[PDB]
Amino acid sequence: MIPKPVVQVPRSIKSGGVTKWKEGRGFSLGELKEVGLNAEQARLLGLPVDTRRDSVWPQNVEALRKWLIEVLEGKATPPEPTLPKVVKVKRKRGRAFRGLTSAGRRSRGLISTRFRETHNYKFKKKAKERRLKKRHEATKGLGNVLRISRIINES
Amino acid sequence: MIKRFVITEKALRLAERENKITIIVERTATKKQIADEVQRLYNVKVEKVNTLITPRGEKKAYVKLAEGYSAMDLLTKLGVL
Amino acid sequence: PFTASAQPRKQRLSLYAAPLHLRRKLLNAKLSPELQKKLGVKRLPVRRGDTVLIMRGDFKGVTGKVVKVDLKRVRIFVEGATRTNSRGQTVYYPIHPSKVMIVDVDLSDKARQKLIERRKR
Amino acid sequence: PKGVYEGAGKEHSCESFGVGLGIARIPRYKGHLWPRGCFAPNTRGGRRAHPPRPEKKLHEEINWKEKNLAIRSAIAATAYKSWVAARGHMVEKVPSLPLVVSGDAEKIAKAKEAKKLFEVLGLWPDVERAAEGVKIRAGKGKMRGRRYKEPKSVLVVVSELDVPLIGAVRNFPGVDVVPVSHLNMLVLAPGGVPGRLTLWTATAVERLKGLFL
Amino acid sequence: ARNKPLGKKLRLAAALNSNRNPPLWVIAKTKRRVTRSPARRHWRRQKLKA
Amino acid sequence: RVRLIRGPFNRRRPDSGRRPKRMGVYGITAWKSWRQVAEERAARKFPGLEVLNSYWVADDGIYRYFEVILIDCNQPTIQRDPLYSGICGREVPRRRLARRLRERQRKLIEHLKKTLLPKLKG
RNA sequence: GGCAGGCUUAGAACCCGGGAUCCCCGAAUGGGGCUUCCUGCCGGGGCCGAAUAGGCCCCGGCGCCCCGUAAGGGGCGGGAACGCGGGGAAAGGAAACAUCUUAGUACCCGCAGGAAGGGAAGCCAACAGGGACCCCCUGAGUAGGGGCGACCGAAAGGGGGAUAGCCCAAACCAAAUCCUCGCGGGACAACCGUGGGGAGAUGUGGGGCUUGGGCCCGGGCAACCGCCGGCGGGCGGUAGCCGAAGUGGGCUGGAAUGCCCCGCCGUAGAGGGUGAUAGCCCCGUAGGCGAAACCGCCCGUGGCGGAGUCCCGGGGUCCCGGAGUACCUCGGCUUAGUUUUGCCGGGGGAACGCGCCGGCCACUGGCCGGCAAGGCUAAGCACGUCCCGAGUCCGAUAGCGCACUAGUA
RNA sequence: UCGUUGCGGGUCCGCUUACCCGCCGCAAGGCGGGGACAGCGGCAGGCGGGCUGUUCGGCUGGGGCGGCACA
Ligand SMILES: [Mg+2]
Ligand SMILES: [Mg+2]
Ligand SMILES: [Mg+2]
Ligand SMILES: [Mg+2]
Ligand SMILES: [Mg+2]
Ligand SMILES: [Mg+2]
Ligand SMILES: [Mg+2]
Ligand SMILES: [Mg+2]
Ligand SMILES: [Mg+2]
Ligand SMILES: [Mg+2]
Ligand SMILES: [Mg+2]
Ligand SMILES: [Mg+2]
Ligand SMILES: [Mg+2]
Ligand SMILES: [Mg+2]
Ligand SMILES: [Mg+2]
Ligand SMILES: [Mg+2]
Ligand SMILES: [Mg+2]
Ligand SMILES: [Mg+2]
Ligand SMILES: [Mg+2]
Ligand SMILES: [Mg+2]
Ligand SMILES: [Mg+2]
Ligand SMILES: [Mg+2]
Ligand SMILES: [Mg+2]
Ligand SMILES: [Mg+2]
Ligand SMILES: [Mg+2]
Ligand SMILES: [Mg+2]
Ligand SMILES: [Mg+2]
Repeated sequence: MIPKPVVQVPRSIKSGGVTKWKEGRGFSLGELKEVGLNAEQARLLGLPVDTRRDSVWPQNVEALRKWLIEVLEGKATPPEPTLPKVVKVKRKRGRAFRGLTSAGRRSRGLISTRFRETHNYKFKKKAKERRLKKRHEATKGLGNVLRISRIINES
Repeated sequence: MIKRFVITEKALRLAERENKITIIVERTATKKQIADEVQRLYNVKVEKVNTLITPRGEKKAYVKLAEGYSAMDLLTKLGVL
Repeated sequence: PFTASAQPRKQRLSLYAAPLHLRRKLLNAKLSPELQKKLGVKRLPVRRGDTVLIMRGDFKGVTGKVVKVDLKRVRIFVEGATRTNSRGQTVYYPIHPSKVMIVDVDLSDKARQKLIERRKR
Repeated sequence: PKGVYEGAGKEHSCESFGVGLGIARIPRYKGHLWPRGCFAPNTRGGRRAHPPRPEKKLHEEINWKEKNLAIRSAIAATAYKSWVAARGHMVEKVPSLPLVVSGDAEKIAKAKEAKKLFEVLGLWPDVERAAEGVKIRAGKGKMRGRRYKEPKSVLVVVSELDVPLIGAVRNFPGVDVVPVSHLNMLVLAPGGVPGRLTLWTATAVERLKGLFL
Repeated sequence: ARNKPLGKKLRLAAALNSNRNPPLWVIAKTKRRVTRSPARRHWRRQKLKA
Repeated sequence: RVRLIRGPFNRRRPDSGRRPKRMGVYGITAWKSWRQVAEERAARKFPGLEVLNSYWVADDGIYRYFEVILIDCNQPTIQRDPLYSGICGREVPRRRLARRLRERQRKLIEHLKKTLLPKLKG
């Protein structure tokens, strides 16, 4: 069984000191250096590698050492390498007309802010929510109805 | 190019009296094409070609043969009579 | 190839709109036990020139030679299952192939022996 | 989920022509068919007023603990002769309820052998009841694929999936066969009524002690 | 009109060809089920928009 | 080189009924920039070519000048360019990448069996 | 569902795959088009004719804008819905109404794909740490916006689906490069040799991509990175083939599948047909087998190229690191973004790694996090013309407007 | 008023190449006049029913005028 990296959930000020663990994106470069591989070797072996992470967790190191020992002793089959196996690039037609050049990206706001925070994204998201009648868009005026009802029932 | 022959009363009278054959041909055929087609297919000499387009959308040609060939005889030869 | 859907509308649509090469399968009829022991097959498509025994209807028990097969209606005309119209002409009753049993096989067609060997295999 | 066409009865070019024409003020056809009524639920060809909506909630959710408690209650109901008879099973010939057979019965792989086992254990009369009580139901279900209404006869419980007894007994009329971990109310109480004629294997009875609890 | 264009004349010829009820043998073949044709018309009543 | 007129876009005064917020003209501009407008105009002039980028060059009182770079994706000299392949398309058969990656992985395990297993176990 | 005459056992009909034909208009493209038809020039051919004149007819070429040295190539139109960019209301609500909402909606213009868009930290956090992106559940109608009214309304974080990382420019070298064509070799390829032409010092190519690099030195291959899709094999799709057991005795009946009695199969009692209600009459079902041809996917193998570009160790403090950009101001649209969202227009307008950017008003100091203004990227997510399946759906005034020679008259 | 707006000489005078206007010319360019004004874009103030959206309360011996018996 290929191990999965364990990382700390970030301890927010709201939490007040309660900390928990989660599945990380990949093993750190320090953790991999602890066992004697770089990012290329680890990805060839099929491990998930997160070159961005700075932390080094001993549980991650122990799991890596154990699984690598099974792999080198032949009692385990590594998965396929964690590298791109396909290269599909489509011909681009009308990039200027669809606003995919640099000027179009700047006008759409992707240079300055995130895609989720751009205005076209907000428009599409609210349109989809209103069409499907999703979480908050199933009722219009839900907040005001809640406010008045809370006032009446908690007076 | 020739679709068929017209063997009506008017066509038979024209054949017997004026040495004319009446044919139904393609709507795009010209007088030159009709005359050459008649001469090639039947080996007669064409005197002149009059053409019209019927109200049912077909081109009808009155082919007057030269004065050595019989329209009635040619009709009997082809057996469309 | 005849629908595998369990819905009666799809079943009836497939049966009614089946092309001719599929409607040939609806002419299958049980062979007699003697023909089964002779040929090694249990069913064969009814063919003109076969002799069949009518197992149901007014003409039950009548054996005759199949004079005509209609693939479109999936019907067969059997000699003896006849009647007279108002003008005196004799007409055949259209019999479904599933209501007859084949007692004689018309095997003069080379393709029919191939079908027989395929079913006996 | 069931529904109608969302635009059904509503895509005609129609309009109310007001009062003064001596006719009722419902919407009517605009064109050559002018005085013909249109779009109202009381008009021929008009929209259906309150049709079924595909977003309607048909599922009645149940708490997991409540569902398991009901399953335990139904299993307890199978052990009584009175409940099974009240449901409508023939249990005169059965030696004892709760009815349990040895674990060797799971190796039977043929319908004839399974029928012999049912005959020797006294469940064949109930299977006969189902087979003779199949009927063509009244109404429009015949056109929609519900032509035959068949009774329930015997629920067979095996220890695990892929035992040959499942394929041996699954062709009997009204007989349901499930592994013990796949027990559910649909087989335990058909019609919403408790007490089903159940044949438990011994290994299934052992396996039951750690399930639905 | 006395003076016609050929396209309009050909469309009129198509209407003239199509204007006819189904044949009696077709009626007998269909067992009196096919009696009328949608292309049947009268010159004074139904007008082609040629 | 594309020359165009600067200023806000030609906003139209509505000729039908509007609420007062929707009747303004002056100061209302388009969400497109003149650079993207110039790119689209050059793309119209050169049909079938693809716009790669563009850059401002100069201004006068009335006009703004841009330079638009366009590529012909049907040219063999453009198809194989590592940058222009992102615009003109590029495919790699999966058998090539999968085979090479599998061979690399096999050789890496074989090497690590010698060079890393004793250090790992000790 | 008629009357004839034919085709077919020399193998038809029918089904599947591959071809041939394919009128005129139509992006329509030689030019016109108030009639889906008419007509021009050039080249070849035919006919009338005494003729080689003249005339008529047939066939082929001749649209605009572009790329390319040329040869040659590209765009145009369509598609039920979905996708991307732009322009952009009112009715209604607010119990009047203008800010507001409705709504960045209806609708319009433009542009793609089988999905699109997004995507690889000038990030988020808060001194503890996450670690590209999209989509789903939640955070949450919380923060916040708002005649603080109606009403509008996140994000971080957590749980999942899925998983993937790279390149261009520059530093340094300086034509070592690429395209095309002829010939010879080379799985029909890539590529190799050779010769001509085109691009290219206004820089082809090498190198480089945060685990920054260049530069210098040392050691080692498990080097690294690319090009072609030939050969073999497997699987699946586009027709099909096989597949158990009563047509038993009597009754009623025009006719039984019904009733009484008696047998049988069941991995098959899903369902339909047959002269009334059929597990065993038939099609089918459980289950199994299958393609000359075309198509798709996986596996093994095979041919070739590069400037060592790969890995490890040390040195450095020299070089490179994206502009009307960042930023300021005015007007406007938008946004939860509020002295604080994004963008467009007018005006002003940086620095350079000893630098620059961010950490909910501005500045200062500390601390923390990063490297904008260049390009790409599978998977996981939308839709329904179409194909398959299902149904506590309707059952001819119902259900789609259309169960039918309905988008028809 | 900001920009377009440049070149000289002492806020003013001059110049032309900008820019504008007309003539000739297929075009290339030439001629003449004006000239950093004008025109043009942004911002700001004034006039502005030319055009867009709205509001023109209630009680009431029917509505209106009146009154406020509207606090
Ligand atoms: Mg809301
Ligand atoms: Mg004439
Ligand atoms: Mg309806
Ligand atoms: Mg309910
Ligand atoms: Mg009824
Ligand atoms: Mg009239
Ligand atoms: Mg309004
Ligand atoms: Mg044309
Ligand atoms: Mg298009
Ligand atoms: Mg509404
Ligand atoms: Mg209102
Ligand atoms: Mg109003
Ligand atoms: Mg995609
Ligand atoms: Mg994409
Ligand atoms: Mg909104
Ligand atoms: Mg270079
Ligand atoms: Mg069969
Ligand atoms: Mg059978
Ligand atoms: Mg940078
Ligand atoms: Mg009725
Ligand atoms: Mg109807
Ligand atoms: Mg001025
Ligand atoms: Mg001004
Ligand atoms: Mg007014
Ligand atoms: Mg008022
Ligand atoms: Mg009043
Ligand atoms: Mg008053």
